[PDB]
Amino acid sequence: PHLRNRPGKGHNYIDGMTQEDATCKPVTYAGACSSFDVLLEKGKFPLFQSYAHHRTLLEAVHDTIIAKADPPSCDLHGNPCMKEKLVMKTHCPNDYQSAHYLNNDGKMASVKCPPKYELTEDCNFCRQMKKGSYPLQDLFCQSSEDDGSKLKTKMKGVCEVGVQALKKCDGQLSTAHEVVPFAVFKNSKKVYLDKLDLKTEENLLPDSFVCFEHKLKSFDISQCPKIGGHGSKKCTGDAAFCSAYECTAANAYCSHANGSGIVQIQVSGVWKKPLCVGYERVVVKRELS
Ligand SMILES: [Au+]
Ligand SMILES: [Au+]
Ligand SMILES: [Au+]
Ligand SMILES: [Au+]
Ligand SMILES: [Au+]
Repeated sequence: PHLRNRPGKGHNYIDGMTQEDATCKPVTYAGACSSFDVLLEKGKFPLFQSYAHHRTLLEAVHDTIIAKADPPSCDLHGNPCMKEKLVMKTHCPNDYQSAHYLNNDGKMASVKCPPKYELTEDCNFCRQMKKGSYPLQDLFCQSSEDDGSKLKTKMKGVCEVGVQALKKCDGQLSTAHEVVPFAVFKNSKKVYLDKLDLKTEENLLPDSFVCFEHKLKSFDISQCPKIGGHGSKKCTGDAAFCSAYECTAANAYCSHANGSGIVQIQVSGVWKKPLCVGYERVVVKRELS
């Protein structure tokens, strides 16, 4: 229902493809947004839909939360950028020429193709037959100030995960395409995990609200007066809204988004506030004996 009104600003456009951004940036209830509406089909991206009113990878990038890699794009024996992409097993639909993902360093990298050249299904090459990036991995993002300087990937008897060789091993091994949970913190690289311990801490911050749900349009909650605040508009809402912001009865209606709040992860017993958290099918070599 109220899932297509994004938090923050709501830009779901890639810096490369800026053509169709009248409806894809800033989203709202329009319909035409190739980089966002592909996250809303039930069954696809099960993690993002679970935390729907958080930010996608593109939104965090242009909400300045997540940075971009020094080769922000990569064309198509091949470029050294591909080493990271070849370890993850993804599936791009047809008629896509770009696709974004979270780098090893925690930045957002893209995979670009010439204009009429679409991406292969595996998203590793360019072939022939819209204007928007297909999110490769299922994730959501949030603004966080937790330091991840010491946090690294530690997994149960795993020799290599993704592009990360945790330990040097010459033993009898086991290779598989496994979907591994990962998270990104401020001063940390990607941290792959064995189990995914996500817990939300709900609150009353402006990102926990969806607005203009009566008479559809998106409203900026910033325009609503808080109690005693200055305002410049006249909002109304649920009990949660009318506890922090002053209400009447009616320039907009503001409710609370279920699950919206600061979400912490557990990494090796410690609980830290991550920037992004997601799922990724990568090559995993586990030790035996
Ligand atoms: Au933007
Ligand atoms: Au959420
Ligand atoms: Au080659
Ligand atoms: Au492109
Ligand atoms: Au396999």
